[PDB]
Amino acid sequence: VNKERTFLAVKPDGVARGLVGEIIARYEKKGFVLVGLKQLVPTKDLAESHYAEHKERPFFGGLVSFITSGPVVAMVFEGKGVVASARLMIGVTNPLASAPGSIRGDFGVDVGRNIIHGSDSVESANREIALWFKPEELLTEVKPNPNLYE
Amino acid sequence: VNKERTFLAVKPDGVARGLVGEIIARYEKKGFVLVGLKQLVPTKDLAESHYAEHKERPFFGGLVSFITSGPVVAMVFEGKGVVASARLMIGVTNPLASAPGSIRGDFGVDVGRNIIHGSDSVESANREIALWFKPEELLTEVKPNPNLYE
Amino acid sequence: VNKERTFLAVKPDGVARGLVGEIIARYEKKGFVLVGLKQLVPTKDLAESHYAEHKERPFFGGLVSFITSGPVVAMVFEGKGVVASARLMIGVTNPLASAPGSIRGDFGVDVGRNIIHGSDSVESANREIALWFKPEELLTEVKPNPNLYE
Amino acid sequence: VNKERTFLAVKPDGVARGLVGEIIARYEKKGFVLVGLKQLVPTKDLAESHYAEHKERPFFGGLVSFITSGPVVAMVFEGKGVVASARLMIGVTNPLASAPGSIRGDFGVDVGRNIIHGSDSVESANREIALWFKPEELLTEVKPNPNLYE
Amino acid sequence: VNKERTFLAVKPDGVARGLVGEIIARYEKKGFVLVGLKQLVPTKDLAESHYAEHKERPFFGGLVSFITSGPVVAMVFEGKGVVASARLMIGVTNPLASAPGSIRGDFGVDVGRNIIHGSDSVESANREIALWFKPEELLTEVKPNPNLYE
Amino acid sequence: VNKERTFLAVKPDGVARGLVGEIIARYEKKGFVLVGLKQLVPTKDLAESHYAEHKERPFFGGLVSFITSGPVVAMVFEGKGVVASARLMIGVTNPLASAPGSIRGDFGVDVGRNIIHGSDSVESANREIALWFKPEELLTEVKPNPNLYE
Repeated sequence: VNKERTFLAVKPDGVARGLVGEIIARYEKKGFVLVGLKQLVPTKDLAESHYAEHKERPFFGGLVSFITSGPVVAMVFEGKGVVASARLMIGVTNPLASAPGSIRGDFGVDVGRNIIHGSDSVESANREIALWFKPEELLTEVKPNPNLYE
Repeated sequence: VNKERTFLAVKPDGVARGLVGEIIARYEKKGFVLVGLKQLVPTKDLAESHYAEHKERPFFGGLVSFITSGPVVAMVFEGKGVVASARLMIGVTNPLASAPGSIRGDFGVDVGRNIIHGSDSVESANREIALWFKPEELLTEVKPNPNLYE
Repeated sequence: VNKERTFLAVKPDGVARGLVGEIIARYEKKGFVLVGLKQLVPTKDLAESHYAEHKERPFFGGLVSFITSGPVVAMVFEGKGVVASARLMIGVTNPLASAPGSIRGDFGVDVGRNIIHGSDSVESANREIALWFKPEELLTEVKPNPNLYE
Repeated sequence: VNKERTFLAVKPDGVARGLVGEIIARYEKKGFVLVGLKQLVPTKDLAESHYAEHKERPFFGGLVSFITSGPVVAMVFEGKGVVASARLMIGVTNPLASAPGSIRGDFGVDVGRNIIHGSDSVESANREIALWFKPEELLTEVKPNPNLYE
Repeated sequence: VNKERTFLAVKPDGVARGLVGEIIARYEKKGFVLVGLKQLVPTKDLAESHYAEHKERPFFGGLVSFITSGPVVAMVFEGKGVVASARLMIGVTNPLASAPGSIRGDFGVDVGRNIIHGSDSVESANREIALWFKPEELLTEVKPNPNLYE
Repeated sequence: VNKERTFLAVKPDGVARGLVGEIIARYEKKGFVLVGLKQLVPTKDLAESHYAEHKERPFFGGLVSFITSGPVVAMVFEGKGVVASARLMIGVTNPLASAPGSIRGDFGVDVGRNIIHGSDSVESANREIALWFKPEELLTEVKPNPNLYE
């Protein structure tokens, strides 16, 4: 249960705006454990797979183009209720409606330039992690601060 | 649309408590662009005009007295949905009910000493900006970070 | 009214995670005044009294054991609406459901390791303060920033 | 003596990089009092006057061009030893040689894009303030935190 | 050796300026362990004893008066080289000459209102701790983060 | 010249203490560009190669053991004078002697647990980058903020 994992990606706008360290620090302070981490420029295929769920929609081409427009920092965090907790820390789709204190609430203004991606569910988290990372790239032995869990 | 503007004023208590830089930084981090900025001690007339909407109420005299009691930092910010977004960043009238993460939620305790003023609408924003600033004092050419807007 | 007081305790996990200064700073920035402060390792009796309200429940033994497992930083803050305001700053019982910007929302993950204690009411605040502090240990003459209250 | 004043200007690169609030906060935290403040796009004449001391040098044309390339946030701070203290807070001409903790040490990399200007002496501070601000724009009645001066 | 201790006191100006949490956080982040902590209003006798080394000097009366003018937060920190390390974190006697990054460099302007006290040596640290704290008030069992010491 | 690169590694203690995001943010704020990034648990061979320069010394076995004791966040930053600048931001070998404002000055206490590694020269930076990263893992097209370089 405390072994739950989520996939987060600091999108090109977030990387370009120098928000990588600020975003990672928020998750480390919360107590989640960094299990995978690497910077990369996504290829079209990985992009199309990541957004496959929208492949029938019109905006799908825009999503693929943007995520491949520059480097992305992909990461996997582990902890209890991480998937839902990470979404709460990010905010809502529209940054302008995101509450102050959340990532998008503090730094974003446009839905199209919303800084970060967080899996919306455990199953999507599982698919995305396996999509973005090779098993060799993920920590197998995870140990959080002992003052974090009862 | 991304040319929307709002008027913000760091009231005398906020200036006296050394919260000017902290408040400006929150808006700059969000991505809004500083279009006008100056410190001044409001005269009675500008004050009465700013709060004209309350001129029939009893507390109106108290509002005018306080805002003229010391320096005020007036500023104009530009961005998409800035008017509503800036209000969300400020919090609610009563600082004690404002959520942690918002300006009044983080620093205020009294309705009467609530640190900052934000226009409540585009039309009030337009009236206030034209009230507090001469056109010469506002940037005509505004350019935000290109990683902010799609 | 502006003489209202609340009891806060940074529990063993919070002390062990180096969150004492971060927690105090949040309350000082808000404008509340530190009226009592000391680090101690609670004895079983003080613990049982603090959680007396749960003495009939099963988890009561767990509460007493944990709070006595290490040092605790007890403090008393004074200000208008401090009791409710301090609870809002802390968040909800479950850290995972606490909103970003609140103490538990920013730093906690487990109900059992939720970092801090805040009185839930004026009467409980009164009982706890008198329980944890000798009158000699509390400031009698309190003076907040004059820019805080109208 | 505690009435000493200095002129600071957040140059175009600093304004464009969203460092205005961060810079003001550093001076407010230190205890200096904001006496003048306004955003403006310097004209060529004000620029040439500001850098008149270099009018015989080759790089002088570059200085004038850059400072007039965009908005600048000009400010005047008051306090004991403000002139030398503000320079120490800024760092050295070359940002790369500026120590971590100073403005240029924390945020700059190029001598040509060094973020901020601080008067190098009382006499230059006097000339610059009178150059950049009309007397009407400066606070006459200055009152710092009483816990700042003995 | 890693059991070395120092005495720190947040003086009345520091407490009044809301700098208590900020100061404690700096020491916790560094890795030092809080061993004693309490707020108090020093009596004349404790004051005269604390500054006994200056009892023959003229300014001695001023030191005693100020430290007894309001609450003080006394604390004892433990760690390797804590005594010298804590002084380096504080800065020099004159806040204006203290480097940015240090406590006095970041927040002070006057020698007379220099925010904090740090023992200048192990022997003075020993005398001050035994002067300000009863043994019952100090942690006997100290355990720092295991990732701090080799 | 503005294409200079350095290799930084957040060692196991730094990763375990949740300092990864804090360290990256310091470099991003400075203006350096993240060119490579990944978390890994170094193997003995990579370790021995990284510290090959000390292979004749006694402490060499201790260095290899520690760096392989847990995950490490390796990164490559690009910018003008990055190699020397990054060392200045880190501090000196002994954290206790590192000045407040630097990474080791703010967070470390023991030479053996000094949080981070920074190449000491361009040639060592070149050897380390080629040692720790495959060319495919480094950005070829680097573009910093245009407000950073003249």
